[PDB]
This record gives sequence, C-alpha cells and structure tokens, in this order.
Amino acid sequence: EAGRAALYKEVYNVIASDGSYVNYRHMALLVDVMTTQGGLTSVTRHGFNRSNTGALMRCSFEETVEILFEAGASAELDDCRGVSENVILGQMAPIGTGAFDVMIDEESLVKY
Amino acid sequence: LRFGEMERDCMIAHGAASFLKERLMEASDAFRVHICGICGLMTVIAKLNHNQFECKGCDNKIDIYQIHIPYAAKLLFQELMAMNITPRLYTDRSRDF
Amino acid sequence: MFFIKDLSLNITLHPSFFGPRMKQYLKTKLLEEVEGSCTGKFGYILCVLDYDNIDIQRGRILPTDGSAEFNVKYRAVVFKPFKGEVVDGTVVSCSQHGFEVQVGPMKVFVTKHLMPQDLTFNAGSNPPSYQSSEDVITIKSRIRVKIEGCISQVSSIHAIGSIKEDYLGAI
Amino acid sequence: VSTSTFQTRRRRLKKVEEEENAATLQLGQEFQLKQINHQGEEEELIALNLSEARLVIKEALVERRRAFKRSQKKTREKELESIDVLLEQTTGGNNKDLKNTMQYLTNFSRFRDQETVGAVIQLLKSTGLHPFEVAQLGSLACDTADEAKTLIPSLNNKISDDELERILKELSNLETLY
Amino acid sequence: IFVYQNNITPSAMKLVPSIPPATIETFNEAALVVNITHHELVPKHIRLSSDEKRELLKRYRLKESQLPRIQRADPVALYLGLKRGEVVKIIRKSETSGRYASYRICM
Amino acid sequence: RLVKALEDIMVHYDNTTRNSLGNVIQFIYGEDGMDAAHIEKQSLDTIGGSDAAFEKRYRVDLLNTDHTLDPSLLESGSEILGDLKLQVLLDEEYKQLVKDRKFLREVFVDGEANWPLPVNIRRIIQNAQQTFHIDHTKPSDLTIKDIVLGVKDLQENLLVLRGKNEIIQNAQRDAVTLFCCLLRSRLATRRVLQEYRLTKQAFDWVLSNIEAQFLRSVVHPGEMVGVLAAQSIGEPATQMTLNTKKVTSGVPRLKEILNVAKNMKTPSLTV
Amino acid sequence: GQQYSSAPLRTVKEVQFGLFSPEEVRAISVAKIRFPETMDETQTRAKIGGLNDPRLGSIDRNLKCQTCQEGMNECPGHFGHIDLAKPVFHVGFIAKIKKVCECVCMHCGKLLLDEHNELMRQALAIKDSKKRFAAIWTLCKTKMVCETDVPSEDDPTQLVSRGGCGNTQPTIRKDGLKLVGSWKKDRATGDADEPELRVLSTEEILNIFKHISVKDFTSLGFNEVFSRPEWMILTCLPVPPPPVRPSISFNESQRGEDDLTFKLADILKANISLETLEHNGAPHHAIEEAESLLQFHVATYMDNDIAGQPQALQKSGRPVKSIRARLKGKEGRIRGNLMGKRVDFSARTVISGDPNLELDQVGVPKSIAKTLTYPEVVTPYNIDRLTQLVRNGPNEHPGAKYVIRDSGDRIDLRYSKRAGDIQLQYGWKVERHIMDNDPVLFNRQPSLHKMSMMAHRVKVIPYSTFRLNLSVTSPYNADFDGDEMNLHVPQSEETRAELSQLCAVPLQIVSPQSNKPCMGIVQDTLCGIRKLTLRDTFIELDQVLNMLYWVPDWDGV
Amino acid sequence: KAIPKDQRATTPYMTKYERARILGTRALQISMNAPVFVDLEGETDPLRIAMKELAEKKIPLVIRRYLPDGSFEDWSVEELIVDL
DNA sequence: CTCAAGTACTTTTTCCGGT
RNA sequence: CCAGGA
DNA sequence: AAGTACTTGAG
Ligand SMILES: Nc1ncnc2c1ncn2[C@@H]1O[C@H](COP(=O)(O)CP(=O)(O)OP(=O)(O)O)[C@@H](O)[C@H]1O
Ligand SMILES: [Mg+2]
Ligand SMILES: [Zn+2]
Ligand SMILES: [Zn+2]
Ligand SMILES: [Zn+2]
Repeated sequence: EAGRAALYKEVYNVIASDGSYVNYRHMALLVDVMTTQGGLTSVTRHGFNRSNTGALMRCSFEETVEILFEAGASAELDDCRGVSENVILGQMAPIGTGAFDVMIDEESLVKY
Repeated sequence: LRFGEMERDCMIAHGAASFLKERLMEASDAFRVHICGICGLMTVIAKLNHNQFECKGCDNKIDIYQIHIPYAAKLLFQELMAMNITPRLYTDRSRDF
Repeated sequence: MFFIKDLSLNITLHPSFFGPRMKQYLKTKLLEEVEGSCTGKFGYILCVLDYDNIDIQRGRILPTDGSAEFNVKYRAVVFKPFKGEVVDGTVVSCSQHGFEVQVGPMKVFVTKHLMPQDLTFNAGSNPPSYQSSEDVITIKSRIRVKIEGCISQVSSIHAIGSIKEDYLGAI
Repeated sequence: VSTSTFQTRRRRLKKVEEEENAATLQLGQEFQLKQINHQGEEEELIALNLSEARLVIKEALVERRRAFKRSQKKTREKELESIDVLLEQTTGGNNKDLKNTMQYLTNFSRFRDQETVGAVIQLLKSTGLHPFEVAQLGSLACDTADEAKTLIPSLNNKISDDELERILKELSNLETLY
Repeated sequence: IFVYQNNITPSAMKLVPSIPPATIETFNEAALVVNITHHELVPKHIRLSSDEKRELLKRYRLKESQLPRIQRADPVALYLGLKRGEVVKIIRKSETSGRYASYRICM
Repeated sequence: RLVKALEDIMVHYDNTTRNSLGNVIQFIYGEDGMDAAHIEKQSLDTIGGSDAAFEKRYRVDLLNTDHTLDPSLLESGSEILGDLKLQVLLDEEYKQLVKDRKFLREVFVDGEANWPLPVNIRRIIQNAQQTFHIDHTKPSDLTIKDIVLGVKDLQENLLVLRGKNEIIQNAQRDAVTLFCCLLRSRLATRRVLQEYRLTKQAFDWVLSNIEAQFLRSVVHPGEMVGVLAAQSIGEPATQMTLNTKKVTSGVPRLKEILNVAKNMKTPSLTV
Repeated sequence: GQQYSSAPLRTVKEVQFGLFSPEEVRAISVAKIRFPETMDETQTRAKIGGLNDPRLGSIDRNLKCQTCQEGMNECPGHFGHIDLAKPVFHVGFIAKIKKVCECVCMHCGKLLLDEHNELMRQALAIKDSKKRFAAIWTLCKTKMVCETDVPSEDDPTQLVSRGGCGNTQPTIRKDGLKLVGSWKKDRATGDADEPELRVLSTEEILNIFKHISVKDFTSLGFNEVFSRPEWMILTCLPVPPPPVRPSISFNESQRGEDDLTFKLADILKANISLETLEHNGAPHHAIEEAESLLQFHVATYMDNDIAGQPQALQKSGRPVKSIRARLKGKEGRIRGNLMGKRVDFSARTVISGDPNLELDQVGVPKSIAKTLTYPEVVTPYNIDRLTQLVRNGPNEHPGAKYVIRDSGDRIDLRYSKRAGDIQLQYGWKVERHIMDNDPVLFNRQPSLHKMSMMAHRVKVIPYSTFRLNLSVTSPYNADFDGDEMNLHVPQSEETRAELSQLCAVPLQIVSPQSNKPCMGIVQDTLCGIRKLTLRDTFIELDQVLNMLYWVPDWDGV
Repeated sequence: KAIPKDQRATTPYMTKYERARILGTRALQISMNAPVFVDLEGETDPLRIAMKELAEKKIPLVIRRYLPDGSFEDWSVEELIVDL
C-alpha cells in the first residue's frame, strides 16, 4: 500500500519536474495497475506481458511467436475479451460503443 | 495510408468501436472463411454454389459456420498451422466468468 | 416413433421489416424454412405446433449491417426412422429389383432378396407385380416392413427394408 | 442456417463415437428419454402413434387457420378431402412431405376420435414401456403377444406375455371402425 | 508469536507447522523496533470476517481472483497475522474523493 | 509499453475499473468516479485561515445579540432570535463544518485549499446573481430550515454509485466525501445570506444546478480509461523531448520507474 | 466481392490453442506432397500432382481450385502433408522437450517425483498450468533415479513401493537441435569417473513421451485433447497452401516461387534422401547424417534465427525467411498487418491554416474530394439528389464514381456505356464524392494524443492543401512549415455517427489529460486581441460597422 | 442471467456511447428503408431523422448493459435520461 | 546445499524517391 | 538499402 | 549496447 504511494509520489515528480500538469487519475491508474498483483509489476515484457491475459493479446506486444508457441504447448484458451484480440479477429471490440448490446423490442415497436 | 498502432490507440481512447472495426475490416483486409464447428480450423471444403460443405477428417457435412476476419488473420492462422500450432476458432463459449 | 420435438431457429431480419407486423413476418419466415424440412439430426420437420405461442425473444441488432437476429424458440412434429422399426406403408413402385413402400414422408425400398423366396417378380402384369404362392404385391397393396437401415439423403431419408421374417409382408 | 435443439453438449475436438440406432431402444442423442423443454424443465420424449399424430397436426393447422384469418382482418375418404383442403389453406403447399404424411395418417390411423385416442393413451401409458414401444403398440395392429413382441423387439422381457395379450384385446376393442 | 533476538536455527524452524489448528509466527526484534503501521504512507488496513468477505465478493460480483492482492510476506499482512484468503479493507485519504476504500486478498 | 499494459482497462457498468480478466484495478475511476473533463480547480475555503476568521465567516448563534443573522439578511431575522430549536440546526451545521476542517487538514497536510473538483460552485452562485438580479440591500425569503436542510437534501442526490446495500451505499458515501466538504463550505447559512444574498428561488436554482452539473460530471461506463491514462502520461514526456540535490530525473527516471529498475542511478533518503 | 454462402454467420468467441497430432495433419490434408518439383508436368507449364497443387490451393487466377470449386478470391488455401522418414523436434519446443525428459523417467515414462514427496504434492497443488510445470521441473531436474521403493507417508523404516523401474537418469544438455545425456553410472562405487555419454534419439524421446501417463503429463503443462507432449515431436508435417507462399509470377512463362516453397522442397529432398538411405543398404552413419540434415531443414523452415549460428541462407548468401520471422513485430503479421493496416478511403496532403474556416471544418481540395467516396443507400429521401450526382459523373465536383446494384456488381460511371441512362432503384448504393459537411477523421502523426485524431466537417475548396482553423493547431501539434495530414472517410451511417457524436473537434475542446481546454486563441489573433483591448484603443463608426457585420451571429444591434 | 427491471442498478441516464450507438444504429436502419416512428418534418438525412426519433423517444431499441460477470440490465431508450 | 560470476535472450517513436 | 520530409 | 532473466559452476 505504501509502495503504491511511493511509486505515485515518484511518477508525479517526473511529470511535475517539467512543470506540466497531468490529472491524478491517470497516474493513479498506472500506479494501481503495477500494484494490484501484490508487488511491483514492471511495465515491460517481464511485467504485465507475462500476466494471465489472452495469448493473442500478449503476443501483440514484445514476445510474439514464443508466446503463441507456449499457447499451443499448454492448450491455452483465449477468452477474446481484450481489445487487441477483437482487433486481430476483426470484430467490434467491447470498448465504449461496443461495451453493451442493442436489441429491438417488438413490444415498443408495435406501440409506435 | 497506414492506420498505425498509435492511430488504433486513439480510436480505442475515443471508444469508436465500430469505426475501428470498419478501418480494420471493411476499408482494408476483410475476408470470409468457412470454419468447422468440431476442429475449429479453416479446413472446410465450402463448395458454395453447390451448397456442399464438408470437413473430411471430422466427417462433418453439417456443423459449419462462416466468419468475417481480416485476411491477414486468415493468414496468421494458416502460418501458425504450418508451424504445428492449432488456433482453434470457436463460435460459442464454455468457460463463462 | 413420430416425435414432438422442442427446436430453435436463428433468423436474421432486414431493417425494412422493422414494422409492427414484425412478429408475423418472423413467424412465417420460420415456417418457410423449418416446415417441410428434412435433417438427419431431427428427421422430417413436418408441422410447427402452437403458431399462436411461438417464442420470438428479443432481437439482437448485428453491428456493421442493420439487421437483427432472433433465436426463434418453437415446438414441432418430426418423423425420424430407425433400423429395427417396423412400419406399415403402401407400395408405390415395383421392379425386378424390388418395391418401394411409402411410409409417411419417407420411402422404404424392399429388395428381391429381402423378401421370402416364394414371392417372385412378374413383368407380365399391369402394373408389374410380385407373385407369391398365395400372395400378390402391387402398386396399391399395403405392406408391413421392418427397416433394415437408413440413408440420410439431403432433403430426404431412405431405407432398405425386410419382409422376410415372421409377421411381415402384405396386410 | 438450420435448426438446433435443447441438448448443448460440448463435443470439443472429440469427433465420434456414433453408435447405430435400434429396437435395443437405442435411438439418437436427440431422441433419448430425458429431454428438456424451452422452459428448461426436464421433460420426457413425446412419441406419437399415427392417429395420436394425425390429431396433433389436424389440431395445429386448424388453430393456425384461426390465427391466420384473425391477422387477416385489418369418414376417412371424406376426412382426406377435408385435410387436403386445410393444407392448401395453412401450409406452404411446397411442403409435399406434409401432404403425404397427412394422407398416410388419414389412411393408416387406428383410432379416428380424440376420446378414442385418449383411452388408448391411458391404457398404454401405465405399462412403464418407453415412449417408442408405447407408440409402436398404438400404431401396429397385433393379435399374438408374439406378433407384438416380434415387431417391437424391445418389449421382450418388459411385459408379461398374458398382460400384453390383455392389452392387445383392449386396443382391438377401442379400434375405431372405418 | 515468537520474538527472537538474532536468529532461529533451521532445526527449530522445522517445528513451526507441527501443531495445527494452532499457528506460529517468527519476528526479528530489530524489525519491531519501529512500528511500520505508524508511517505516513501506511494506510488503515482491516481484516474481514468470513461473512464480510462473502458480502464483498457478492456485492461486486467477483471471483476471489479479481481482487487486488496482498503478499503473505507483506509487512502489514504479517503485522495483522493475515492468513491466505483473508481480505483486508484499506482506507486511504484521497486527493480526489477525500476517503477511498480498496480491498486486498492474502497471498 | 504504457499502452499495451493498460489497453484493455475501462470503466464498467458498476463504475468499477477492470481489465480483460475483470480484475478490479480501481473500485471507482480515479477514487472519485468523475470524468476528468468535468473537473475544475476549486478552493476549499474551510482548510486555511485563522480559527478566529473561520468562526466569523461560518458561525450563526441565534442566542447571541451580536452573533445572530441581522433582520437585514432575511425576513425572519427578528423572530429568529433565541429560537432554541433552530439554534440546534445551526449547531449541527457549524459542528459539521468544524469536523470538515479537521478532516480536510488530515487529507491536505500542508493546507492546500486549491483542488480540482467537479461542479464549479463559484460560477453557479455568480450566475444565480445575474439570473435573479440579486439586491445586495433587500433581505432574503430563506428560512434557516430552507438553507440548512436544502443543502443536506441535495447531498443525498449526488449519485456516483446506485446499489441498494451497505457496501455500495458506504462506497457512494466515500466517493462523495470531499465534494461535500466543499459544498457545505460554500453553502453554509451565514455565507449564503450575508455574502451571496440569495433569494429562496435563486437558492433553489443553485441547488438544482449543482445536482444536474454533478450527475453530468460522473464517468461513462465504457470510457476506455486505460489508453487515456497511457497517452496522458505518455504525450507530455514525448513533447518534453521532441521540442527545444542533483538526482536522475525526466525521461531516464521515468524509464527507471516503469522498468522497476533494481540498480537505480541516484538512490537517496530523506530523514 | 465474395459470394453468398448458406452457412450461419458467427463471431469467434474463443480461441483454443493446441498442437497438431500427426493423425489430424493426415486427416485434414488434401494432398501429400511427394515431389520437390513445383510444377511443369515434364516442362508443361501447369502444377505438378506432387508439390504446390497435388489437389492443394490454386495458381493461374484463371482455373478454379481442384478441391473446393471456388478459385482465387474465395478459396482459402488447402492444407497438404509430408510423412517425415524420421521424427524431428519442432524448434520451438526443443527446451520444453528437454524440460520434460528432465521431469520424467527416460525408461518407464513415470514422473521422477510423485504424491509421496512433500514439496512435490505442494507443487502439484499449483493451479496455474505454467507455474505448476515450473515447480515440477525445478524439483525433478535433480532426481537422477527413478524410484522403485520410496519412504512411506508414515515411518521411513517401512518403504512403500510407488512405480517400478530403478534406472539411473541422464543429465541432459543441448548441443543445438540435439539433446545429449550423461548417466553417472556406478563402477566400484566411484563412477563417474567417466560417465555414459550418448545422444538421445528423437524416436526414443517420442516413445518415452508416448508412455507418459495422462495424469502425469496433465500435471505438466499439457492437455490430453489439444496438446499431448508427444506432439512437440514432428512426424507428419503440414504443407501450407499457395496463399501462404505465393509465387511472384513475373511475365507469362516464368516462376518466382516464395522462400517457403523452396525450404519445403529442401525438406522434401532431405526426406527422400533419408527414406531411400534407410530402405536401401543402410550405411548406418550415413543415416544419422541425412537425419540431422532433415532436422535442420524442418527447424530452419519455422525459425531460421537460431542461437547455434548457421543461418539457412539462400543461394545468394541472403538467409531464408522463417515463419517465426514473418510474425515478429513492427512489420510482419501481428504488429504490422493486424494491429495496424494500410487502409482504403484515406487521403493525405500538405496542410496550411485558414482564418476563415470554422473550428470544426477541414478544407478539402476538390481533387481529394473527387477521389474519396461515401456509399449512400438509394432511399426515397435522397433518390432524386443521388440521380443528379450519378448524372454529374466522376468528373464534376458534386458527382459520383460507381453505382452498386442489388446484384452486388459495381457500375463504373467512368466507362459504363449506360452512365447517362441509369435508373437508380431503392436499396442500391451510389458511391458519391465526399461533400461539404460530411464527417471525416483528420489526423497528424505522431498521434501521441487521443486529440491527434479528430472528426471535422468537410469543406470542399480549391488548391492542393488541407486547410485547418488556427485554434485546432495545438491538439494535432501542427504548423505550416511543410507538415502533411491524413484524412479518413467513414463508410457507414453508423461510423459517421461515431465520429460526429464522440470525436468531433468541438467535443474535444476541454481535455481530460489536464482537466483544461486543449484549444485556445493563438498567434495573430492573440497578438491582435491585446492590441484591440487597451483603454487607449478606440474605433470610429465606419470600421465598427464592418467589425459588427463580421460576427456571423450579430443581433443587428 | 439477466437482472430483473425492479433490481436494476446501472445509470438511469444514457451514456455518451449508448446515444452515439443508438443514433448510428437508427440512422443505419432508416437508411436501409426501415420504418420511421416519427413525423419527418421534411427531414431527409437519417442521422437527423434518428435525432428526431430520439427526441420524441419513439426509438424501439433496448440497450443490454452487460456487467463484468456476464449478467445484464436491459434498458429502453424510452426509459433513459438524455442530459447529454 | 547455499553462494558467486557467467551465459541466454530480448527489445530500442510515428507517419510520409532512387539504385 | 540509401537519400530525404514533419 | 543494456539490461534483466535464467542458468551455470565454484566453494
Ligand atoms: N523524428 C520525429 N519523430 C516524430 N515526430 C517528429 C519528428 N520530428 C518532428 N516531429 C514532429 O514535428 C515537430 C517538430 O517540429 P520541427 O519541424 O523539428 C521544429 P521544432 O524544433 O519542434 O520547433 P522550432 O522550429 O520553433 O525550433 C515535433 O514537435 C513533432 O510532433
Ligand atoms: Mg512543422
Ligand atoms: Zn473439422
Ligand atoms: Zn480450394
Ligand atoms: Zn523408471
């Protein structure tokens, strides 16, 4: 918890060194993201890219072919929840506009 | 023009879901394969016009679907296959969560 | 046999039909596709039961095209034959090879050899007949056949049937 | 697109085994005893004896003619003409299969009346025999317990020889005249 | 709890899991000289009951996985004698909300 | 790297901030559940000043011939004197304001009153004054109950989380905490009547607008906050290059930080 | 365009990774793939019934595919196969193959540690497929003996017999594409003192892997359905179809075969050599020679950039492009063909600022407007307008390029002998020129910002440059020293809405990056604004009247 | 499994994205000669027709808002507040 | 069996004519 | 690959 | 280059 506070303090100071102001929330998110696993998760292929996200998603950054080889070897199942995977699949990602579904109601249709 | 990763990124930031799908599909790559519902690969000998479907070595002349994926993805899957990796594409779930 | 079966069909409606006579267009498109149909999985889908209570559910609008997809849940009468099934039918055709028997929507063909020995072909009759010592089998005669095997053939199902064993043959 | 069921089973890569179907009462995956209706409830297999079947379709199309004429506001040889007319009214007409089925049923039905088919259905569904056997006992006219036990080879030890012969008596009595 | 001066032999340390359902804890006297919980940067952690946890997960529709984790070796996890699976509710002062509550599941 | 780490993160329909595993990153976006565009630097008056000058500004004492609201401030001014029942409300009020001050002083250790918060209250009051043509002479048609309770009610309508249970309602309470300190600070009885000179109607309109403006301010389930954060940290650093104690800083310190560099360049303590 | 298919259209909800069982490869295969020769049926320019279409995909563009009857843009490729004369390691699994041998007995195929060991039961407890394998390995790598009898889960005086086999285990080390062991031995208690040094054959590892129990291998990474360890060893090789390795077919009679088409023949040649060598008078060493060559060719076909240096280099010195290389980031599949693509309905030119444009508009040069096209559906609301644009043709500004029939077959207004007499029917599509007020995605790379890509109102103007309002300069980080910008035209009534409703320039005025406006008055306007507003600065009627008129929304007061 | 109407918790206000997707979807439908549930007061652009339908709350669409667990709350465009 | 130096791997901004 | 552009 | 992960060999 104190690691998170230190980490932010330290990040904020690089941005604020230049003078430039970045809203809390953005730094907080990054800081939180590295933190949540229980320790200091690097923003490298050794950090986030080795977490339990989808094979297609992780293969899109840094270790590629190697990631896909271990996918085949351990019979990995891609959830297909990540932006990246839907981009690779050419599907509407569950991002903003795609975060929900649209339905026609015959009830409302017959009312008008 | 190349609609780069950085460019994708802003569309993701805007939440322009359909817009991104259109750039990556409709207005580029966009292709149609026939996949098998048992061994989730591009195996299907879709003689569309004769309405014959088949996937010999599944003996599946029934459980077949069509999907719209970027041709580069069709390619990626065929490339991984050539390298012994099976990227099985499935049109339903099992895991839930 | 002849079953009532709970089935469901996904139909994709074009926006031009997003009028208030929608459920009606859907109920009919279902019948167009489903009714009369013949699959190996379910056999002959003959008649959709309970038209008044067909479950349309909510239609999901398909992203880049305008259309909406509905899984039309329903219940219908199906005919799915099996081997070992003893069926009563009427003769339809007759040759030196055997005779076809019409069993509901389906045809069961009885081989010259799938019949008892006594019963033999007779080309010299109108229409050609199978003449036994005491029996005669021709185009209008009613027969009781045992289905030996089935073949799922596109928009149909066919079968080879025996009349050689006990209690089978002409009725 | 084609029709789906209520049986969802995840056949993941594992293609086959597909055992033959028989009078070892070994019907399909789809035609097994423990079915599921759209209400999600476990329901039993619905097998019909041609007459139990004739009356279902007859009823269905009759009630379809009601719905059709509402939405449009703003003796055997004689039953055959009556039915072939109702088909032209409610069915696709392209559906030759139903026209054949309806005639076959009209000519091959063992019980003409709903009340008659009622008692058939009562008498039989008290044997514990499986929907198939129960329908086959309804659609096949048998005299010897043997005739029936030979044509429906599943029955084999499932019923008494005398009990089946007792049932065969009542089905012959119920048998509507033509 | 066992407060040791310098060390505990690899011999003695093998007798720690020996007596269940009862539990044992090792603590180097030197680490304890200053209380870490008192630090500016260390927020108010609270161990949740078996019922409280059940509610947390029900109330947010979570699997145990989805919860931000705390290491079992974590100084504060040791301080409270946190056991794997136990959740801590962390109350921090927020420059945005005034007070913000996070939760961490034990590792 | 910042984009690929955060890509999959967004606000869900429960205001929770989850990745593609549905793992909770932030329970509520940026601890407050507000969209950054809607935020503005506002001054939490209550934080600073002499304990003396705080009292002069906020305190109403209907039981003191000197510390009452003059009958020049409101119509009830005369009949309001010595009203024990109302002096109970004004006591709750002032005791809550003092609570607020001590709490804020815990959060903001140096007494920085200027913090970016949603709903610019200064503007709302300003706008009410020109909208209703506030007569800085004439006494208000407000009751102590009109102000005191009106504020207290608006507070219950500042909705970030909607759930009907203790966890969520206690989380809703928490999310709204700091905004309320500001709200109570700007809408205290003395402040409203003496400084703003708001009419009952003007006040009602101020309240409605705070409510509307607040609700508008909350983040939208679907907001792709992951990418947003990456670019918001990223973009500065990229221009901070492309354009025109001595501890490692800038681009290399940032590189040090994200990489979680063990052997760092200038390790320093501050005792 | 692609033709109608009766098959139900779906979305990929899950991707199930795994490995190819040789049996699957043979099952799915439409041909084997016997001759290194591409084609020329004895010089006769047509595909050989042996490599690259012995039923496979298709070439010629004319002439349909031999299996599906589709042809070129419809036919995906069709897979083939090569039965390898001897097993070979898949390059990618070489260390996982090693790490498995390290965990399992090299004789019985049992795990070197089991339920009986305490740290083992603790590690077997690990839920994570990767973390479990990690812990099993570090534990078993050191167990150099398969245990027959082991100390019981009580008193160690009475020893419980687990699985059988006593056998000493090798100390495996990799010698590039070869896995070699070193069994300690025993000889007068001392040994080693010179141990048993021998290479582990692909076939023996295979037979051990084959014997690894489901429960055993399933405790390691593996899944009994999709990926058994025996499938990390290649027996039957899939042959990718032409669409994967197309010939760059220059002139009529001339080849130009792909790098993979060569590498496959290389494999094919190495395989036939080995096959004949063993079937004939096997000179033993000559076999373990032609074997290791086929192991190389099968290795380098998938990954050419291997640690053990010799790059399989083309006769030209230049190295062969491995499949691994094709997918490696920034350029190449994932990063360069999928995460980013080259797009249609894109335009780019030199940008120059305009003080007479509105904040949200973008000056589009007539030539650019006349090229870019939006597909509009023939509806009764626009039927007449569209018929005029169609009359106008692809040369006039408010005009059209193509008309899309029900049939789906495009009518080129540029040539169509019926470009005049062309009667539009509802539900058709007219691809019309981009018009004043259409929403378009305007962008300036970098694109560090969400704001570096905003939606604008089209304004068709003369002169070859994209004109933008000066205040919109800042977000893009644009200037006019020779900067160029990109324009993207949405094609859906749906994507149009996405731009207009979410990413329009006026919506982006206040930035969440800093919780303040990201656009303001700049340069001339800022400089002049100071000058205009000093007390000192007064204006006579004549000018005041022109300044007043200039404000488009002035009340006339 | 679908949250009942009397158990819904999500914003009673329409998200920026929901509005955009609704307007897009209707425009795309209207454009494909779909039936219009409003008086076109001389309107010819389908986005403007959709804006009009949204204003009169005569759009027959439902937003299915999925929660991270998979469960969802169905909301009519008629029932959603439009403060955007 | 714990300890150290050594080797193994992986990457380094975005977009846009001539040999 | 080389030479350039913001 | 430059780092860090991973594996190696000496004490
Ligand atoms: N190599 C590069 N890579 C990426 N972006 C670049 C780039 N070079 C230039 N740019 C883009 O173009 C801008 C550079 O402007 P330049 O033409 O170099 C003059 P400057 O040094 O930025 O300002 P100045 O002329 O007032 O001294 C950058 O701020 C950036 O957004
Ligand atoms: Mg410039
Ligand atoms: Zn298949
Ligand atoms: Zn083909
Ligand atoms: Zn062994």
